[PDB]
Amino acid sequence: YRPGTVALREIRRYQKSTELLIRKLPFQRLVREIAQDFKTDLRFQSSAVMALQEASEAYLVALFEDTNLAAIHAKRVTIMPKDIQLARRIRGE
Amino acid sequence: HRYRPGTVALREIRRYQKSTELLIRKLPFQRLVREIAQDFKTDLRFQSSAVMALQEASEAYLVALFEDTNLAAIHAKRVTIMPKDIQLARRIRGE
Amino acid sequence: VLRDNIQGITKPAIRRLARRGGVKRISGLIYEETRGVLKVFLENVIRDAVTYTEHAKRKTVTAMDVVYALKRQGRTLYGFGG
Amino acid sequence: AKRHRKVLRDNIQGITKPAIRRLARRGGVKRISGLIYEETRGVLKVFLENVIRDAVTYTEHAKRKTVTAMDVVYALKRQGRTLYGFGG
Amino acid sequence: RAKAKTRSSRAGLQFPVGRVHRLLRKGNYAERVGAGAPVYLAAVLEYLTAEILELAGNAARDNKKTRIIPRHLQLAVRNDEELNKLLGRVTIAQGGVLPNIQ
Amino acid sequence: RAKAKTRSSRAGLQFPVGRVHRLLRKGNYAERVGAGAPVYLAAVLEYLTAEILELAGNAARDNKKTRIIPRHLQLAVRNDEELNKLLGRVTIAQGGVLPNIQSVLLPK
Amino acid sequence: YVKWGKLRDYQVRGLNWLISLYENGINGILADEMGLGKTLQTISLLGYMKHYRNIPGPHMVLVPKSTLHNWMSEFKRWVPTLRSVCLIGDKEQRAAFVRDVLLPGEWDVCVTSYEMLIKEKSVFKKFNWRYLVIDEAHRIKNEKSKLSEIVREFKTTNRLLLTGTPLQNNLHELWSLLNFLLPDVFNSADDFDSWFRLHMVLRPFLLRRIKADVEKSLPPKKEVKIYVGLSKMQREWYTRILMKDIDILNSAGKMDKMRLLNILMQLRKCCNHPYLFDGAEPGPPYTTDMHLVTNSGKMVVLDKLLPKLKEQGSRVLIFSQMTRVLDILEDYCMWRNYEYCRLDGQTPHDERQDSINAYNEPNSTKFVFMLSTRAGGLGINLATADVVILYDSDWNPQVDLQAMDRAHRIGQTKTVRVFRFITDNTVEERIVERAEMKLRLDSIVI
Amino acid sequence: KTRKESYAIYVYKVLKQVHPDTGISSKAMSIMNSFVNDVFERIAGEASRLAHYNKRSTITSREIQTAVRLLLPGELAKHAVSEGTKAVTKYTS
Amino acid sequence: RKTRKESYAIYVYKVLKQVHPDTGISSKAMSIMNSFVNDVFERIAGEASRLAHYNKRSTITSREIQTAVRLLLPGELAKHAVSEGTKAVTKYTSAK
DNA sequence: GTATATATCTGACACGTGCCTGGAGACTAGGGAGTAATCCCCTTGGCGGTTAAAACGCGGGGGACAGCGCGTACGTGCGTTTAAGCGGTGCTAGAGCTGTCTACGACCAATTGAGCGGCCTCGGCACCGGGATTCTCCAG
DNA sequence: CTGGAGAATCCCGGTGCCGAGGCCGCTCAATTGGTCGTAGACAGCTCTAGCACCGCTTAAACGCACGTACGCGCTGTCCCCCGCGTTTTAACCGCCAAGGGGATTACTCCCTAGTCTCCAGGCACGTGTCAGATATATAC
Ligand SMILES: Nc1ncnc2c1ncn2[C@@H]1O[C@H](COP(=O)(O)OP(=O)(O)O)[C@@H](O)[C@H]1O
Ligand SMILES: [Mg+2]
Repeated sequence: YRPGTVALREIRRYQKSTELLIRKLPFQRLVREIAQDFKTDLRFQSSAVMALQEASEAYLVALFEDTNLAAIHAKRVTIMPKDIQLARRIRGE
Repeated sequence: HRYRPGTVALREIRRYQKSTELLIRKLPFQRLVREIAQDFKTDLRFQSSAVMALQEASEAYLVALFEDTNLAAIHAKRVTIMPKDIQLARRIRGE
Repeated sequence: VLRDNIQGITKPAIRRLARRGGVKRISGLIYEETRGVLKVFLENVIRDAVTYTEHAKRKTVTAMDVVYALKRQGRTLYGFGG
Repeated sequence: AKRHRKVLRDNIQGITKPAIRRLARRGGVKRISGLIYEETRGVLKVFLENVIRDAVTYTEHAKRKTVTAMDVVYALKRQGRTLYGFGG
Repeated sequence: RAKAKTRSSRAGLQFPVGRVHRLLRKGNYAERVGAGAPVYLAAVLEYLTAEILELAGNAARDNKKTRIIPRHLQLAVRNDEELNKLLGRVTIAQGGVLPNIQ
Repeated sequence: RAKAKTRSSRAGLQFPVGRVHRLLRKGNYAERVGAGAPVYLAAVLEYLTAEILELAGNAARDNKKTRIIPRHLQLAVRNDEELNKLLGRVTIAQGGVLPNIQSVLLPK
Repeated sequence: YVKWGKLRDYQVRGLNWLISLYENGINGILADEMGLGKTLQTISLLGYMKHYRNIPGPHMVLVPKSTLHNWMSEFKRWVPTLRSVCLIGDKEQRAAFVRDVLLPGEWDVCVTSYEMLIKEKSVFKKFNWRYLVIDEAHRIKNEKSKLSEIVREFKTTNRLLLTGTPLQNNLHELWSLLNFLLPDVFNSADDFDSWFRLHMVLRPFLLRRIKADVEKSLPPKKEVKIYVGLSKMQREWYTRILMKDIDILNSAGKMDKMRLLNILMQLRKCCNHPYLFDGAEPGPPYTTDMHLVTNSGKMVVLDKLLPKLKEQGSRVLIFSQMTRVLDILEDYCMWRNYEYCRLDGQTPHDERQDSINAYNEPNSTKFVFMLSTRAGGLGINLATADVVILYDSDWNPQVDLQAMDRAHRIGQTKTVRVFRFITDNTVEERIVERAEMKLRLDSIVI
Repeated sequence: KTRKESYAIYVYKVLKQVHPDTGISSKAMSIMNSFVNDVFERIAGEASRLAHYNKRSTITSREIQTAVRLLLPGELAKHAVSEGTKAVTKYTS
Repeated sequence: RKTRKESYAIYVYKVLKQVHPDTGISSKAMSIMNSFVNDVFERIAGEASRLAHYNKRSTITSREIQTAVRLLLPGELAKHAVSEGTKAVTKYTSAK
């Protein structure tokens, strides 16, 4: 298939599905490291890490929409680090 | 004599970025506010400071939107603001 | 009944607001676009400011009615008795 | 050596490039630059720091050692990130 | 004493007037609560409940399902211009993204 | 009856402890309110007040003027990262914009 | 019918008990001491049915993954007449065996690991089975384990469990095994319990026979305990673990702090070796050849291998409960240049049997075997060796007894020596004490 | 040994008036309980503030009507006010 | 007849004179300081109220205010503030 | 002519059971609330005056924008190695409940001083009109 | 490249002014004291679920190489702002009038909270069958 033919096919699949896209063990290990710096030896509910993963993946998907409109405004189809930075600046964060 | 295109634009930026005056003229804005109010209720009267509170809030909003709009045009490698730059800024803000 | 005063927001006054915002050069169609943006903002603030006055059973819009309307929309304003 | 066949990455690296590409595909991104994987990790880490710090403040106030689902939901709500489904 | 009738039955509503009154009395909103305040509020919450479930049930039907699931709810909220303004800052779990490619 | 000593004098504060307690009691924040709560809150309100007025006073002396005015307050809040994070959604009346041009726009 | 060798008298006696149960309509569990040749007795049972009662219906043998090549060999050698088929493989290979072998009905015995069953329970459910024999039946001691249920579903005329260790933890477990066999005779756990009487309930359905009475010729085993003291790196680490101030962070950051939610585990990883804990090993280069022996008290005492390699060829085993320990032992052995072998649960099936055999050869160069108690301490047979060192101790005492019996089995003619590294004044002492308390209830009943 | 109140039975009684044939999942019913809790807290927060600004001790239906008008978008507000006023008239009869 | 209106102005002045003795403040800058004190009072009191409801307690206390301050204020401002408030309660409880 | 479409199990929903604690009855309590009426702050247009601001027009050079060519980087799929994911097993940290007992806060009445508005005025600094560099630009 | 001219704010010193700090008087909320009753700290107990090892299987990610979509530097292009001056209109300032309606206080009497008592909606509980989630054989 040509460059970008499979890229559109993936966009359609993932937009239809409602599943979590990051792996669960690799993400749980990151939540627990960040926390140890605030307080030590905490334990965690199994549902609390899933609330963090849902909230994280919702935040990143929404930021990738604003990044793609800031890329198309500059007449490109490729997203770049500067487009993420303009989106985060206009949102005030 | 003649200064060059854009030289007086810089003096105007500096002069208005030093002062704290209101820039829109007061009486014309008072007529605009009242006209809008008739769509919601007839024969409203108004405190004089309620119109000044509306003007202070309105000029603060427009100045801040023009800053976000300017960033977008520089991002697109231009120096002139365009209607699509106001539309991008409002859309990314969530308005 | 008042006629259209949105043309009373002049081209020179919109340009001074763009200058305080750091804008060096401006396209001609910004003015028509800016007047609609201002009108939509004022319609949202005045609508709520009047809902408050009506609840209070008063005919006069007060500075506090405006300050409460702005506070709801995430636009705190210091200076007017807040 | 047998003592050392396995080697460990940092925990940020667990968010893999394949994992970021799918998120951008759900967001409707067609082509993506190479430097975005480094940039995206930096951005998520700042998001997790701000949510977790508060979720732990709530836990300490309640005098508990376990972070609950409600501690996370209240922290997201206080920042304008309301979440439905996990109670409250 | 006479046999009990629920205040929701008197108002002609399915949501609970009694629970709503207790919630308001114990939530520290005002030092007093009126008698019509719980009835007006229960009517509004049931109306808003019905507006979402009507759109969600249509989305389940177009998808050939009998059972409403979290995806159907997202589709309903995000395709309605008033519900998406009411709910513009909430995240629904297991709620997908409306399909859109520029 | 012994001679009265206002609660702010007992805690060593300039802001009013007694008024803060009334405002909390009548403001629908809780069924009850403890006696150490108005003392803690009055101390924090006075610290945050002194934090602003210190930098405002310095902005007034930098402008060579003896009275603080509403612009001096804007120049203080905006030039400090934490006060600008605390007051990030606030408009101050008669407050100018900090002086600033993007370097792309300056002459060669 | 048996061909390769005659049976021992006890083994003949066993089949008589077994065949009575089929006639009786009861099922039961045979429980000779471990390594007494139960496998052969079962192969004979499946051949009685083909030769005398003429039932060739499909039967099932569930065996641990390690024992799959032994199970197969045994059937062929002793009773070549029965035909057998065995399942193991990836998804593709598994399907082909179903399509070209299992479904054509050209076989009378299926033998498969407990794992390949859960993976393909359906094809198994279709058939109707005559006998279901499960070797090593402690895998279904919990009433609710996934496998315990799937096993119960399949249709079956008669059932036999073979377990060396009837008792593992508490009576509820015994009820669980009794239910799968005689659901009618044991409707509920509560009933079995409370009513409790030793031997009376057990006699009809259980047959136990200890090696000492049946095989007098066997040399009796030696029990020894080596208490040890901690090295110095260990004394520091052990202390800092308890104090929760290990600090230690690879990526600078002022050393951060380690997370120690579960403390008993951390202290045990160090009582074995401090090298396990990251950053304790000295330096980026590593490769110091002698620091290992001296940095761990249990490894200092392991210099005993050198006397034994020279002290004739009394071969030794060094079992363990953690993989990392086994790693060290492998790099150390390489420095001394001894001859060694190692199994693990990570290793592939084909390799396992090879390494049981090279070592079991009559005159092999190999001297030490390193084997994880879970993966290799159940069901394999390794009789050539004569000494046992257990690097670590286990909570359940039966996990330990079994690893000790890999060597002591029929064919052993030299005393089996047992030696356990324990640390004298630490929580390791508690773990050992605890395992002993559980055995007391069992007491090796006759 | 501890009960947990929720709106679930009320959401189901309304569901069957709107769509007699359909059912609903447990995940979806948990989102529906969260919606009712969020909307309740919004309307009661504006009512409370309104009373305070006007110096009143009581929350009445007139404050809840105004809170609904401040919170809901225009087409929902006009219908929600119609449903509230119909209920209060019927209740008073 | 004409009713009184309360404000923070006399405390704001007394704190200015402690910080910069010779300086003053115009009436508009006073209106802005009076607005600031009321905004920050309402933010702290709203967070302190919720935290008690979450944990099912009916009393607001210095501990709930301390947590509210750590949630609302930026990082360094929070540290100094917390010290000022705990100092004031230590002095007050020595003299109640 | 092959991928649904026939075909087949199975945890999740939906039923009803038993159970128990918030909703509902029906009076007394005493304040908030509503409505009358009064007063006089502050609002709405009157005019004229006359500065400053907005408006118009249009010379001229800045930036917006299309196109070309160039070149390295992102996407593709291969085989490969990796460890997510799932079962099993051990254990005991610490959420949760109930129980008991006593420091705390709200309340009352009474009391008297910080803080309110009113009336005041000499000094901060807006404003005008004098000269100072010093921004920028252009034709030598 | 750069001297020169000539419009830009920029200091400087005088002139007047109603803003800000002072005080007065006296108002009405903070103070103290005593009392009441119940929020919440303590200890104890139970037992759910969180944390640590292994084992098992095979989706998944790893790195490799291949090749061409599209990133982005120059150029030419010729339109639309900028800035100037002009004329023009409507802003500002001040002055003075009528009367809407914010505000006060006063009166009266409907409203809701309180208490105790009571019995039916709603809680969790344990089954069951089906909606869906793929298995099972067809079918053309
Ligand atoms: N009758 C016999 N004659 C010779 N060797 C035997 C006999 N019975 C058993 N063995 C050998 O002794 C060992 C018994 O171990 P195994 O069959 O695995 O019994 P278990 O299952 O009880 O461990 C086997 O290796 C087998 O080769
Ligand atoms: Mg065996």
